[PDB]
Amino acid sequence: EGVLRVITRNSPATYFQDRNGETGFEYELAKRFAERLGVELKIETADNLDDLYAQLSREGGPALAAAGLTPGREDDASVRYSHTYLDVTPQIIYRNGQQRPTRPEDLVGKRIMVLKGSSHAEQLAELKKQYPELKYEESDAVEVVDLLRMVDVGDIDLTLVDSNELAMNQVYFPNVRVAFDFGEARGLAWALPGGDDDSLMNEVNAFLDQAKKEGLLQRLKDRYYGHVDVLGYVGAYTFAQHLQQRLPRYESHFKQSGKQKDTDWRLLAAIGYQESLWQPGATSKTGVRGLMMLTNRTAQAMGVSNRLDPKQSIQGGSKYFVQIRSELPESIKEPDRSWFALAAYNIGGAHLEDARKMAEKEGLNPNKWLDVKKMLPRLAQKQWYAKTRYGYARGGETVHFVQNVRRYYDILTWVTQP
Ligand SMILES: C[C@H](NC(=O)[C@@H](C)O)C(=O)N[C@H](CCC(=O)NC(CCCC[NH3+])C(=O)N[C@H](C)C(N)=O)C(=O)O
Repeated sequence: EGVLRVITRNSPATYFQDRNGETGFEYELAKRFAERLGVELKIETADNLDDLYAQLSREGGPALAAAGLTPGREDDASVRYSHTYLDVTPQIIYRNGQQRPTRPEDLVGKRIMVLKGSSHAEQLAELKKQYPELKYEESDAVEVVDLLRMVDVGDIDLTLVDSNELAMNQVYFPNVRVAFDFGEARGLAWALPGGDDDSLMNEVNAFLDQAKKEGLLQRLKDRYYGHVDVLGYVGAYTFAQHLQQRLPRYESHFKQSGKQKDTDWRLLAAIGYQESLWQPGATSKTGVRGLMMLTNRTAQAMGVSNRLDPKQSIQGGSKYFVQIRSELPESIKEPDRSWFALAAYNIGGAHLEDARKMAEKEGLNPNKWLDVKKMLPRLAQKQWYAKTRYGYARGGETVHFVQNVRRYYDILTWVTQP
């Protein structure tokens, strides 16, 4: 009897696969709960919001939905909502360099898009009784990340989303901006079907209450909010510079790992630079640490017993990069093979293989970096990642990682001639 089925959205704010496996706010909260129940967690992902509620309410479907949901009516007993675990405020979003709307009326005449079946579509439905001139579009083939992208690039003028979605994604869409809060703050909650037995619901709320206080929720809220992921290019002045101040402390370790693994030490050093700017005490709330930013797991798998030791960190991250490169399909030849190895280092081999399958179906060459790097940002677009085996990944940040490591590599190559 020991298997909790939880239905969710495949999206960065809820549940997704990265290079280490499953992750996401909802995914963890649901995992720390199935642990507290002594059962196996089975994640199931819905096609869109209507379908989530449909699967929740058909027999015999999933136990609960954990998916950043805004509770509906309390006197509707068909669906029942847990206590709230996170507070958000819906926000109108516009693009920088356009007329910032200041109040609900200003939405008339703009192109507006929201997820179909959402809290946020209902808010506009309501607003449209008060202003029949309002027009807006609804879609099941987008996620909140698509909407922000569409605003960012100017394919639509405005959207409406929860503020936590904005905290999560803002950094990856430089052109987007809050126009105004549009509704009162409210708390998200898990959704269970109604309703005759309260066994589960009572356990859910005991958990969500214990997780606040005990800090668990604020723990999570901070790991994921505002977080950067892949560092920006620092420019020639700063690299300058760290070449002078930092590299000489570590060059010998890069050179020795280079010999040991029969590979260009300058590319190892470039990775290290993108990962930590050559700082052996660097860390993230995401659980990587050291000069090459290894996870505990990857560190153990590579013989690394102290992640804060530069020589060990450099030895293990390099081993990891080189093994990833060796495991790629034989049809990928150098120099592309190294660029694919960097892409997998960041996004994981599974997402990378989906991008290669996608490229093929597009009539492109799946052994060429210039082709597959065109596919990678589509893994952030629902229309595309829903047709893939591993779903969403922030593929545009993978591309940025590879480009940045190649820029540092090219400079290092230049100052190390002839
Ligand atoms: C906590 C977690 N996300 C986070 O980033 C963490 C860091 O805070 C989360 O649960 N997020 C969801 C994200 C996406 C979302 O906006 N989902 C919708 C659908 C999007 C509609 C926008 N056009 C919703 O709010 N509510 C559903 C529709 C509902 N009321 O049933 C949420 O805030 O909701």
